[PDB]
Amino acid sequence: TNTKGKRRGTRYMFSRPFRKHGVVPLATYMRIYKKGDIVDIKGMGTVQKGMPHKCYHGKTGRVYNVTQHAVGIIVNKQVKGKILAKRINVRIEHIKHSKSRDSFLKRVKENDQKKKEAKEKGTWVQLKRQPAPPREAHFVRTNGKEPELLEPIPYEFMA
Amino acid sequence: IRENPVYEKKPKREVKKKRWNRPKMSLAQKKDRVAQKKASFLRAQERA
Amino acid sequence: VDIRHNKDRKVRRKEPKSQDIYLRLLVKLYRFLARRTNSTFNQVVLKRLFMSRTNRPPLSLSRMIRKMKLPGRENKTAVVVGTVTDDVRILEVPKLKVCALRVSSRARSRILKAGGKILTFDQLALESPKGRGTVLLSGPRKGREVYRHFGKAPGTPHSHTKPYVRSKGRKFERARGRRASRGYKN
Amino acid sequence: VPAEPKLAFVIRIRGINGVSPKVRKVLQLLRLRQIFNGTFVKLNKASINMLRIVEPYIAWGYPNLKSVNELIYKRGYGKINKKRIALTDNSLIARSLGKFGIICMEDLIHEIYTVGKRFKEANNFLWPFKLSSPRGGMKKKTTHFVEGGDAGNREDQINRLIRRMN
RNA sequence: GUCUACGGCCAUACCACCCUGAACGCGCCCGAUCUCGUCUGAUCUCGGAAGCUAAGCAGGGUCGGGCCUGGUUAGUACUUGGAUGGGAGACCGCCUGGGAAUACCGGGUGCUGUAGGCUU
RNA sequence: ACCUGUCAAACGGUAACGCAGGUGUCCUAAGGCGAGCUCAGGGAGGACAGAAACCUCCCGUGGAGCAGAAGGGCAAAAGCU
RNA sequence: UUAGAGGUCUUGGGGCAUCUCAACCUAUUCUCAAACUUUAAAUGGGUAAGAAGCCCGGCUCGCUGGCGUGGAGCCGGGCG
RNA sequence: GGCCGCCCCUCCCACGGCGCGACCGCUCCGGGGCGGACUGUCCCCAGUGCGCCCCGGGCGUCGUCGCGCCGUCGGGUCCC
Repeated sequence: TNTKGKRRGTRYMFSRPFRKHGVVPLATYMRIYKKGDIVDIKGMGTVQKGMPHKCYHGKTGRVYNVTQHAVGIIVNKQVKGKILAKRINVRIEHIKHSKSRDSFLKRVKENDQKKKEAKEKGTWVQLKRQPAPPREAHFVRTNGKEPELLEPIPYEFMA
Repeated sequence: IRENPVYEKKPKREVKKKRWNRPKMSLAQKKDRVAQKKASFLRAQERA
Repeated sequence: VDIRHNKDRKVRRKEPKSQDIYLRLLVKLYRFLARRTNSTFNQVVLKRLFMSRTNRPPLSLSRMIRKMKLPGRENKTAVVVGTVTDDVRILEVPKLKVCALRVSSRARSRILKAGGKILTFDQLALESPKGRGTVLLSGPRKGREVYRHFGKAPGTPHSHTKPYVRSKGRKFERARGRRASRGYKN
Repeated sequence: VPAEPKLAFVIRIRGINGVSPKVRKVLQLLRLRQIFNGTFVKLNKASINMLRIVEPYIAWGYPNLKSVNELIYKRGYGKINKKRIALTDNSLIARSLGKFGIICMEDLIHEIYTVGKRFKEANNFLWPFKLSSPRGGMKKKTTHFVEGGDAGNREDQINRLIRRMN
């Protein structure tokens, strides 16, 4: 069997990207994480403190605690047929804000304002998303130009 | 300093915009320069 | 075809496991009421008549007084599918109209001495066939000893569940696993 | 170029032995739990990608007005109080679907065919059709239609198959 | 049109060499009494203001290297799903969907935030 | 009983007396903090001096070092004083 | 890890003022990697797709603090 | 009573086609005068783009606006 070491098989997942080694950019320390917001966990090998375990790399959870340098996260982990909400402490360098939540919060805003505009204008507007409908009927003009006739090419044995 | 520390900003003066630096050459200029440098080399080697 | 059958049969009581003929007559009465009346009160009472004794815990007199003193509950009938027991920690009993399957002798004396009325479920049907003006009460269902032993195992970190212990003392399951000085304490 | 069709009829053509877990899940979302069961499916990018998962297990296409008529009239049943009830009177449709404006078998046929608002309710009301075996046989159940088989999207040929199974 | 102090993103910003730099500034520069530190006032620290844009720095240039971006490579390589397809095998073709990477060929060569100057 | 890379099929997990290896220690500093420096290597020079002594300038993205194996990480660093 | 080519400091060698080889450098070229990689799929894994939401008004704090700061908590109201 | 059945007609709308103008955006295969850079034909030379500046041409999916004309088992409880 193989070892139970904590960083076994993290040769590439905790390595820095090509020509992106060196000093950690300072805006990562300036990002502000409040209680209740959703963060992506991505371990950085430049900082060895507060490092998430490899099973949480690529996982997304929400902040439940804020400390001086770290953040507590409630992250779902699948364990042999059951999913449990783990609580892990990760330093700030290994997390970033999740853009999926930001997109949804924007859509709530444009929905509420479109309701207010619709009520004030006495109209009805579509607010639910819809899957890509079947393409509508349309005309295609030839512009007096015949379609080009394609034909399979003969076989040639190259080098 | 203790009696009057407030700073009065120097009043902005409108001035004529005069370029003190060279603007970047365009693609046409760069390509033309190679064309005449090539032609001069051919002409000079033909004369000699 | 392409279905599962392990949950087809719902496990619930459709009749009392009891052979008590008097309970069987009330089940006959409230089976008719649940069918021919749109009242959901008669449906709830019918279910509780089927239920076992552990699912019909005794209702203390003090708790019924607590729940019948809440605002808007005046001149309503307290309905208990179960036993009404006496609480000696209550010293003043107001007037209550209580319907129950069983009432202990001391509880019945205290309720009647206060000016209240005790009804059976056949008199409740005659007075309120729909269940109007009633407060449907229940005893604490998890208020018995077996539930102190249930749940997360005692030898598991954040568990406060009672172990099954033959006798209580310093020498009975207190050393290793319950103490940092003896192995560990989770 | 006509508008690409909005309605599909999907027939399960395979049995329930040795089905992969993902294909099994999609088939019960389409309510095709039995072989030669059929249903109408509204076509959009969400549903089409579902039909691509179960392609070897289904034979689907674009029904015409006669197909939707014969299916609903001859073996069309309703899901009334979780029961499979034959559509013998218009009262059964009106009691379950009349709040949406569907009160007769003609409204339900118009609702399915000219798919629009309330297609979800009208189609879910219909019990999944229990079609017979195709009279005349099949070509090859294990191969796609464009290879001389049975599976996949036979776009307009589905009506030939419906005439033989209904 | 530019600079300075502090920065954000960290080469479209780097590297090599050439040209130009008004005014403020930034420097090079002069000196060692004090503060401070050295084998050495070279560096560091301090006190300056005779000279200079030679250097740093800024802008531009190069059929420049690199970098960024796009074509091509190519519906190629690979790949989800399918068949009582082929082939002795090695492997290959088709149906249903996804779909790259060199060489090669083009275009570009920092944007910007706060505060304070010059272009009078 | 443990650790590194791979196996391992780009989340995690994954076997064989599979492959390549390491461990039962070592350190009052090689723990902690601050300051100041830049390493391997190469080119060109300088009395004895030469392929290798020490001095000086230049180039140097780390190709050195960070005690133990390996992987990751690191430059007015985590390296040296 | 294969082969030619163009230059030269050569603590290099050989045949003989030397001249060819070897060495080094530069620009090319053939072939490769489970324990190599700038690049990089398909199929994967995580999260989200609202009433436990959104938007107004107020109160509490011993935490934080240039501040009417910030953060959290609590009490009302409106919006399907 | 209404509609459809054949003839001058009649209005609006939809789809398609054909032209005519106006407006807008990109472009030069373009012209004319104002400043910067380029060339081993550089003084008499020869080019290269850039700002205002109005004429000329093209494209815009065949842009927007209208105007006409042609087609429809077209639509208007089959318009009047």
